[PDB]
Amino acid sequence: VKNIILSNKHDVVKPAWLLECFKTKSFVPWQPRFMIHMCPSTKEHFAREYDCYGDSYFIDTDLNQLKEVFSGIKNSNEQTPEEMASLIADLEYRYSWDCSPL
Amino acid sequence: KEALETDLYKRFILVLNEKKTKIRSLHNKLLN
Amino acid sequence: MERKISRIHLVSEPSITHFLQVSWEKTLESGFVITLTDGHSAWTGTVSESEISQEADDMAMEKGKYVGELRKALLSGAGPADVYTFNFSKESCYFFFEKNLKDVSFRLGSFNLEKVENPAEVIRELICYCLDTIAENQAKNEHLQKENERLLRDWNDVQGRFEKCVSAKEALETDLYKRFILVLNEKKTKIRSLHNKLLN
Repeated sequence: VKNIILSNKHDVVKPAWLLECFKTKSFVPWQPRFMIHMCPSTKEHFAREYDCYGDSYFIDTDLNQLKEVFSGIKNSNEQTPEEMASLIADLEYRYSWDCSPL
Repeated sequence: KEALETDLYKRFILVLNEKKTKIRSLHNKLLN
Repeated sequence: MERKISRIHLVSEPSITHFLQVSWEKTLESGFVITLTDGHSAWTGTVSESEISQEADDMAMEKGKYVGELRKALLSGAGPADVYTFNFSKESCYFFFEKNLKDVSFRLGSFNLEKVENPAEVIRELICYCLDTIAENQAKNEHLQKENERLLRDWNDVQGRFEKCVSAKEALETDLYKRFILVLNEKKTKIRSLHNKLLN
């Protein structure tokens, strides 16, 4: 699988995709969740329809889907406590989130 | 609790910035 | 000036209990003043470091062990199985104490006490000291009880606050995702509108 991934000429799909296809007895479109690798053509196809992460631009998001999207993004340490707090406060103020109890 | 809140907010704001860049890129094509 | 009062039963007069008061400055090793009373007469004597050292040398053992035995005997620090016999010759005012062990006894120590012309003064001093220490201990116990009650109340309040906050944590955890979903859905609706306009 690693060798196939390194050679960017094929798409690597998790077995869950085939299991779901069998469950619904139909061809389900690809999603970033099922794709372990993306060929340049598939990468270009997903770039327009889908965000760089496992999130989409057209189809809405649900609780589970947002949880998976947040799982894909890994924690980063480019922020600072003070600036992070300022950004959080600005975000709450902009969208009127001052009614929260916490 | 503070760590969890900070992590969730950072993830959400990053996703929102990605959406905003997509919005700006799509709007840039209106003038064309 | 540490002091210790104990009750003993002399073999000569086992029907009554005598009171032995031992007062020392820093430690029993340096020396101590003992006073034996019975409510009517008192006998006061003193023991110095030289006497203790001589007694330890005569009994041929380390000073520490002798001091420990003296503490166990005079200060009423006896263990679960330790019998001490105190004899006092009033005519000669000779007070000695020994350790009983099965069928053998060891003459642990001996002193020559002398009568005091005013036993009433020493009796009154002893009673006053006892009352003073009783009052001090009662005050300390009351203060400790108050502190314990305050600590218990504060602990209960903090426990309740923690109980509320632990659930508030999960409440916020659940609320944040829903808020993010709503805002992202609005943004994606704007995206869809713009895409449809471009397609048109």
